Amino acid sequence: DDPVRNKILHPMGGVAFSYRYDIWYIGTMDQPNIFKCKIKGDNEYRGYQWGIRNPFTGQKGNPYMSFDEDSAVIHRMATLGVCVLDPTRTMSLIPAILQG
Amino acid sequence: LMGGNTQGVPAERLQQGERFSIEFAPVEKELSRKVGDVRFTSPVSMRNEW
Amino acid sequence: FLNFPRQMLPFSKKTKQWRKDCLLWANQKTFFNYSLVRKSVIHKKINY
Amino acid sequence: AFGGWLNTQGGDFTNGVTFINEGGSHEENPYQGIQIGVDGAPNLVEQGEVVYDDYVFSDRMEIPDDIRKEYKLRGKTFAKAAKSAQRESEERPNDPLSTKGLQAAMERIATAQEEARQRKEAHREG
Amino acid sequence: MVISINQVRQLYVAKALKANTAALTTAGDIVPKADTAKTTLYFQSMSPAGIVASDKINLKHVLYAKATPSEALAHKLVRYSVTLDADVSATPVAGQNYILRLAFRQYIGLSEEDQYFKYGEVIARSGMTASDFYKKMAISLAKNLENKTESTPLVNIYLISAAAASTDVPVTSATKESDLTATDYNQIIIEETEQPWVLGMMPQAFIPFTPQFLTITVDGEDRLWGVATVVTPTKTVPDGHLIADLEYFCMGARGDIYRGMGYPNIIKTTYLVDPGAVYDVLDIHYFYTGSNESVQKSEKTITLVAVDDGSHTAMNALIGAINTASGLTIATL
Amino acid sequence: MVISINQVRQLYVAKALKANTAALTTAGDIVPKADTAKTTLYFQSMSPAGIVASDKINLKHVLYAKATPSEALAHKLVRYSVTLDADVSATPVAGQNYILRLAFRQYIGLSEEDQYFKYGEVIARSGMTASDFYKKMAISLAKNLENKTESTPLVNIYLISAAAASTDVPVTSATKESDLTATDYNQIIIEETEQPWVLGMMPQAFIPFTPQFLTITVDGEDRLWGVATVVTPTKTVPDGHLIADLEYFCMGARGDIYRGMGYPNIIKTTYLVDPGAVYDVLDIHYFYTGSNESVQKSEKTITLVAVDDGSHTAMNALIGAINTASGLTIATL
Amino acid sequence: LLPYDLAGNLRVLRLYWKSKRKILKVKSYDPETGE
Amino acid sequence: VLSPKDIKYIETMPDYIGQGADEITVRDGTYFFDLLPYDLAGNLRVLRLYWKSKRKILKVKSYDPETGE
Repeated sequence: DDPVRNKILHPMGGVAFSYRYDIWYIGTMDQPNIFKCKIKGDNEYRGYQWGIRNPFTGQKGNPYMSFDEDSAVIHRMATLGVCVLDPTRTMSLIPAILQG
Repeated sequence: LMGGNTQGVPAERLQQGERFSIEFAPVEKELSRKVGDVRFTSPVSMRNEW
Repeated sequence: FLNFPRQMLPFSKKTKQWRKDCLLWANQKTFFNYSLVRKSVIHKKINY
Repeated sequence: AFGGWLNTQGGDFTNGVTFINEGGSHEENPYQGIQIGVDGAPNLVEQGEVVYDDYVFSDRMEIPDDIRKEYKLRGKTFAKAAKSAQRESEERPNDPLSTKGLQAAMERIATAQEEARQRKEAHREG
Repeated sequence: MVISINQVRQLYVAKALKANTAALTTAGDIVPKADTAKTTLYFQSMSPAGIVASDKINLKHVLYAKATPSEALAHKLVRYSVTLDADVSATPVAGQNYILRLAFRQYIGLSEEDQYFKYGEVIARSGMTASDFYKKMAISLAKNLENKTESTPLVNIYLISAAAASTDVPVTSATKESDLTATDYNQIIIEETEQPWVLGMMPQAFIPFTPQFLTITVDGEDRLWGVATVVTPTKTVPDGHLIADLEYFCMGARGDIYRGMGYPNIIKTTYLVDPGAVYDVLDIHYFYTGSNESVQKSEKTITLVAVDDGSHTAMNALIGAINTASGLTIATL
Repeated sequence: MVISINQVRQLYVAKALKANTAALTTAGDIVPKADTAKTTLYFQSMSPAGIVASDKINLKHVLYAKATPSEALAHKLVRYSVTLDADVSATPVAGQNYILRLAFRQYIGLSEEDQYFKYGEVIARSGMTASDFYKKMAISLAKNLENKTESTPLVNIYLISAAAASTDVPVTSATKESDLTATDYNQIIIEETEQPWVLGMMPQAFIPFTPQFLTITVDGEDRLWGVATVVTPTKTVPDGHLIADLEYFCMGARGDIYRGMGYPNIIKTTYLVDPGAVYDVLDIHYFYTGSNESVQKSEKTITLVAVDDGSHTAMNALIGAINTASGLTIATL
Repeated sequence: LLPYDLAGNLRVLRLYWKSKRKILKVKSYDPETGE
Repeated sequence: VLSPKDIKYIETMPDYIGQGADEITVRDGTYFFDLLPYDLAGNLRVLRLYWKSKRKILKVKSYDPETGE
């Protein structure tokens, strides 16, 4: 029912994503059907390049400078996916006004 | 011009022979970049014999 | 949080959520150390 | 607790002078003093007086000028004159010369205070 | 208001063109200054307390220099044509409650999770024509929305007759049944309203909505009542309140960063933009490179704003003055 | 600028005059209304957020009603014409040190116990004439006073050529003696200048001054070298900074007394006085006396301001609309 | 990041840190001697 | 000997750093981007200065009471 992402309204009020029926789990499967694939070891690289000051870590004075400007940028990145082993074990029912 | 001058420097102050001297090198507070430099000097030698 | 939660506290303000905010920081911002007298983990793993 | 002590490097170093504070006067205290010792059993000290070698420098008295020009005191009180003779030795309590400089100066204010006590007793009984 | 910047943004108001620095007499004047060797461009602008210049634009380091008309910054207040859906019934069904729901979405807070719901209501009766219906529901939609005691202006609601079909007759909380004397009403127009605006503290932001209908039974079936189609907007708010807020932010880059914080003790900056006029925008966006192994770009932009009089003469004179002094291909709009 | 009130004083800006209550469309309009029996008078004015009325002036209970023009509220800047004292020597004697001391008196701080003394110094030569004295004197006074690196201007220095005899020769710190090519000078005119002005926070005040002289030894007698008389003033400060400060104070009687204090959490009142225009002021003093035992008066006044351009076309229309509505005898200036 | 293993194990993160605590140094004259 | 103002300086300091040897990221999962008081590990510059000052003292000649030495 989240109206920030769901923007198409249904004719009967509310967002159009409210009228969608999802049976995620049909029976038991002896293994996880839906799971969140995450890489072993890929912690997100917290990475700062900075100049003479670093406002995040709070470091005054830098021995190894990336560049010469009063800046500090954060770069973080994550490799991530999901996997549904048996999509036939999962029955959905979508309103057509979401246009597939 | 740096010191708030909105009328200009006279033409008498930009003549040949006028010595110029370094004071300092200001930057902003925010997103500063590099300015300024450092000057040095060399010694010369003298001579006597026996 | 920004850093490790403030340690210069009285003992009564070290509540259940102050200790959990400390431990949640170790979950997130403790993977990359410029260790001064140790080698890298990728260097040691190659040695084994 | 800073009273005549040098609490540095994890250790507690004294020069011998005991700055007996935090109590109050004799008449304001329940006990009437800090009761530093029972060795006379009520050995009672107040907030202003200082002790060196079990000798009490009183804060109630004053420094007459006849024993200011001789014995060479610096403060306005005998307690404040013992609080100024220990200013060198309170930061160097292990010094051999300063512990000689402190013991020599404390005997002077001992003889300065004892002369004030006998000249007062001659004034009241006379 | 607060805007996003590409590392800086500084605004100058082009109230006049004087062609040299010796003719700068009143506040807000502009000369685009450059030399014969077209390598530096800067703007000696007359502030209310002296002559001030800009950062010196290296003309080999410009990225885009685009001037926008005043018609391109006008928010079009959207409308909705609320009618009777003829598939259910061409006439109002004589026993049903005819209710229409307005679902507002920015309320008093920005997120689309802050909402507000207002209603209009008409009991439909026997012999009530569709023109007697829209005369009865535009009043009931005005008594809830065009009221005097609401906190903020929400919508403007009109009626459209079938004879004229172009002019809108306004319906408010004071309009009676006898004032709207016409027998050919065919739609109800629900239009957005400009919200109140305060300089620097309350930005120009609007409240959207969606007219949603309720179900009224016909032959046993609970059929949705009406249809609402987004007709093209005919009223726009001017550019007067965006540029008045734009001088308020970008004056803190060239000047004091705080504006009133502690009021015996402030530096009162005098502003030059009238908030009651429309204005054109010109953005020269550039950067600053060095000569090293550390060379690349500290990106900047300079906004110049000239007054718009209908055919953009005060802006095109600035573009025609920058094009000769600097030699850039800024498109005369 | 905090002014004194007998009791409360309300200021209303008359930027335009109409004749009907339904004619008020712009911010600043006013109408003088009354009965047909001449028993009350009140002004309906157009605030920028609605129509406001004034208090009901009982036309039996008016004390005075006088209208003040713009030239009565213009501060005449005083001038001091310094000449060489004729009985001492009309020409500068050779080898003496001619020093002039300008004695300021409200330099900062209202009391005259806060003073300030600026100096000018000339040592004369054997070939220095009287016209060559004032050239070297005013080049030294503007060297001490009107330096650009100071905080505020204090006085203005002017030379006078006797060939023109009415056109000032302005001497600043950037002028040399090469610019002053006239060989016929008869006096130095020292004239005070306009101090800065920030409305509500800094009132319009001025620093007075009187030049004093040091003694010189002409014939073994230590006589003072000059005489300073006050000529009639020719430059006047306009009325704009006095009426904007008069609306800023009296917009706390109608409106809010908390001006700007807790800066995001305030109400701001919009001021309809442009401080760059001269104004004419109309003051209607009256009172309220109640029925039986409340016979003590509440002596209150209502101020109206209208901008004039040379001939007072707007205030004489504002006076003319009141006397046909109220029955007063307000003088048409 | 990952609470489980593929041998069905649990990721147990032990953290140890040196917090700061407020203590008071009290100087007490004993009643018997004076030390 | 540390004052509580001086503990507040010790408390507000670097204690975390970030990845290290617009940043181009290389090496896939192990992404690699391509007299000062802290050590970029959370340490403090304890500079300790030892020096020999000068002290004015007195050599005093006195006489033993019991024997004239």
